[PDB]
Amino acid sequence: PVIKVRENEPFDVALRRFKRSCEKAGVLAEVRRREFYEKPTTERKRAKASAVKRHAKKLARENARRTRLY
Amino acid sequence: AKAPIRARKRVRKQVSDGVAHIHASFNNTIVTITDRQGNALGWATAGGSGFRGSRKSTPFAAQVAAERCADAVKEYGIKNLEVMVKGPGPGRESTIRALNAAGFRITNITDVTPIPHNGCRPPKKRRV
Amino acid sequence: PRRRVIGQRKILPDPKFGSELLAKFVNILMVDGKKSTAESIVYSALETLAQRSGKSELEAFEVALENVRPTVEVKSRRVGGSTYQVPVEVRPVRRNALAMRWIVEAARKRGDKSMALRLANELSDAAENKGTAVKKREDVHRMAEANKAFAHYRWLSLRSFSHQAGASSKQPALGYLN
RNA sequence: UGAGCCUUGAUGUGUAGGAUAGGUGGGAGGCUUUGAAGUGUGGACGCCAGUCUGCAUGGAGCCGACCUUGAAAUACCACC
RNA sequence: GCCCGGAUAGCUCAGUCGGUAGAGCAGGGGAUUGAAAAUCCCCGUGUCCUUGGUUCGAUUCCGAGUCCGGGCAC
RNA sequence: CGCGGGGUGGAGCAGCCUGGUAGCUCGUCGGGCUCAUAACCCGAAGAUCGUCGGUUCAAAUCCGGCCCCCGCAACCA
RNA sequence: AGGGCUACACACGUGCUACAAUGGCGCAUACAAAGAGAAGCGACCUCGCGAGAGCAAGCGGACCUCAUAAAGUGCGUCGUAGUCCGGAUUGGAGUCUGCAACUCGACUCCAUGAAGUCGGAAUCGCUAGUAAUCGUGGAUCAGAAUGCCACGGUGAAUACGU
RNA sequence: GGCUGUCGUCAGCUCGUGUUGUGAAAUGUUGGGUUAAGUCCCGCAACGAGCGCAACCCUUAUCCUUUGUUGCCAGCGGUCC
Repeated sequence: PVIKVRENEPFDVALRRFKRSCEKAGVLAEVRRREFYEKPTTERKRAKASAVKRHAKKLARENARRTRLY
Repeated sequence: AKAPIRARKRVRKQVSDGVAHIHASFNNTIVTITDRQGNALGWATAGGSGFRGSRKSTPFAAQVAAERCADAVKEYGIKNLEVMVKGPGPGRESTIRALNAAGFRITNITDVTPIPHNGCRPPKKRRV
Repeated sequence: PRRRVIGQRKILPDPKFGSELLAKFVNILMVDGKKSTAESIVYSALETLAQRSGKSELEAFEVALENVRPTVEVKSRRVGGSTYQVPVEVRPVRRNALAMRWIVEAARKRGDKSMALRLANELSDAAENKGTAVKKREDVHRMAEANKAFAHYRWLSLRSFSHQAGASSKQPALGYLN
C-alpha cells in the first residue's frame, strides 16, 4: 500500500513495498493455482534450506578469518 | 468566423466530491468514479482507451485510462476524491498518481482487495 | 561480448566553411570512396538551398536537420511471443547521424537530374516540413508514440537486484535489467 | 410520465460583415410613473466570449433613416 | 396493380437542418517476430440513381419514374 | 426392367441454369533453411473437361447414342 | 599420330562486368609503391586505324627497359528515352607466339548489338588505412588470368549495449 | 612414413613426488581478485616441473649513428634554367 493512515495529503516519497502489511507477495498465493494440498511439503518445507543458508553465512565469516581470505 | 472553446454542453448533477475505484488486474484496469452514497458517475478503462494487446496491462496504459475518466466527470463539477484500490494488477499505484496529477485532491488511498478467509477453491491453472 | 568501450576517430573540418557537421555530412553522402565527388555534390546542393532562402548559408541547413531530427527511436529487446518495440532517447550524436543519413537516403532515390538537384530539393522540402525525410522522421515518431514504454524480465531484475543487495524497485528499460 | 391539441416565452454563431442573416410583407422610427444609455453583479448560454437579461445603480438614448459592409440588413411590428 | 422504406469506400452504415465526402472491416507498401498469428503506420472512394424544382448557392430540402426489401390486395 | 444424379491437373472437390471464362486444398518437381530428413518458406509445372456424334460463329457447359460409377424403383392376387 | 579433357537439357558454388547522371563519352592535366628482366625485357628511330612491324641503342640492376600509374582535377557533352548506358553475341577483315591456332589460343579494328530498369525465399565479409573503389607488378608461362599472389592510390558507416 | 586441413591462436593439456579414497581417481589444475592468457598476486596437503600463453623473431611507426653511388640537392659555383 501507500498507506491510508500516514496523514492525508499526496506525498510521493512513500515506497509501496516498504509500506505493505501483506498484500501481493503472499496474499495472492490463492489465485491461478490451488497449491495442491500437500504440495507445501516440497514448496514450503524448504525452511530447512533457508535456515541452512543463514547457518552457511554464519560459518563462512569464521572460515575466512582463520584462512585469511584477503 | 466562430471556432469553438467550451468542451461539452453545460454541467449536470453537480456533487463536488466523489469516490473512485480502480480495479487493477493482470489483463486490464478499470477506473470508475462514484458518489459517496453509491452511484456510478462515469468510467474509462485501459482497453477502451485504445491500447489492446500486451499494452493493456501496463502502468502507462493505466495512467491514460485515469485521465480519460477525469474528463468524463468534469460535467459533475467534482474537485475532491477518495480512491479505492482493488486487485493485484500493475497500474495499481500508477493510476493514483495520474489522478493527483489530474488536479484532483485525493483523501485516502484505501486498498480494499478482496481476500477469502481460506474460502472457495481456486482453479488449478497451468497444469501437470 | 565486447570488453572495452572506445570508438570515434576524429574528422577534419570542412575546407570551405571550417565546419565539423558539414564534413560529417559529406561522408554519409559518399559512395564508393570518392570524397572529392561527394564534396562537390554537397556544395552545389547547399548553395542551391542558401540562394533559394537563407541569409546565412548554414541557417537553412541547420533547420533542415532540425525538422528531420528523431527524438526517440524504437529498439527491440526480445521478450518473444512477438516483442513489440521499446523507445529509447536518441543520444545527440546519434540524433545527428540518423538525421543526416535519412536526408541522403531520400535524395539518392529522388531520380531527378543530378544528385545536386535531388539533394537540394530534399533539403528544401524538409526545411519547410514537406520532404521525404520529414515523413520518415514522423513515421518513426508515430511508432515511438504508440509503443511508449514497456519492458521484460521485471521479476528477474528485482531478484537479480536482491542478489546484489539492490532496492525494492523496478521500471521499463532496454537491453539489461530494470 | 408519453403524446396531442394549445396558451405565453426562445435559440438558429455559414463565406464577407461591427455584429444579427428562421422564411417574408408592412415599415423611417417606439417615449406609462420617461426609453435613457452605461459601467457593474449573477442566470440561461453555444458550429466561443456571441445573444437575451432578472437587478444594483442611473432618470444624462437604443439605433435606422442611403450609416456602412453583403445576394438578403439590421432598429420596429406582423408571419411561422 | 397501392401505401411504405432503402439504392454511395468493394460492404453495412453514416459525418450530409443546403453552404462541409466518414467511422468498422477489405487490397498494396513500410516498420518486427521460429516467415505467420499478430502490433503500429501512411493511400484507400462516391457528379450520394435517372430527372424535375425551391435558391444567394441545396445530392439530402420539395417532386416524377427504375430496381431491391415489407404490408394489405386477388 | 424403369427413373434421377455422376465421370475435372497424380487425389478429393468447383465452375455445368444460349455457351466464349480452368479455380481451391493435397500431391509433384526446382531452389532455400537443417549435420541430414521431417516440417517451414519461395517459384513452377499439371486438365485439348468419359467417349462419339449433333445444334452453334463459338459447346466442359446445351442436345442425342453408347460404356462406366451411385441413389431410388422392379408390386398387386 | 589424331582425337579427348574446352561436350549440353540442366542444376549449384566462386568471381568478373553491368543495369547508369556520385555517371558514360571526348579532349587537356596531376602525384605511386612494389616487382621482373643476358632461353630475356628492349628505348630512340621510321612504318601501322591499332594489335603489331622492321631498324637499332641499352641493360646484369638505385643506372637501361617493361612503364603512358588509374580513379582524381580542368573543360565541353549527353538528358531518364534499354539511352552517347550495357556491351553478350555473330559476320568480315587482321596481328602475333608457335611445327600447327579446325576441334581447342590471345589480341587489334570495322560493323552489329542480347539479357539487363538493383533481383523471390535466402544470404555473406568487415572494427579503420579496414570495407568500398581505382590502377600497378609477379609466379607459373613458347602462347592463353576475370583466378591466385603481392604492391600502392582515394578512403566510410558505426559499435549505446549483451 | 612423410605432409597438410580442421576444431583453434581455443588456452588449455599433463608428468614426478607427497597425501586422501577399498578402487576407478581426486589433489595441485578448486577458492578470493585480476588478465589476451592455467596472466599475475593472494591463500589453502599439495609441493615441484614440462608442453602451451607471453618473450625472443621479422616488419612497420620515430630518432641517433655511420656510409655517400648507379641515390640526393639545402647552401655554392657554372647554367643550355
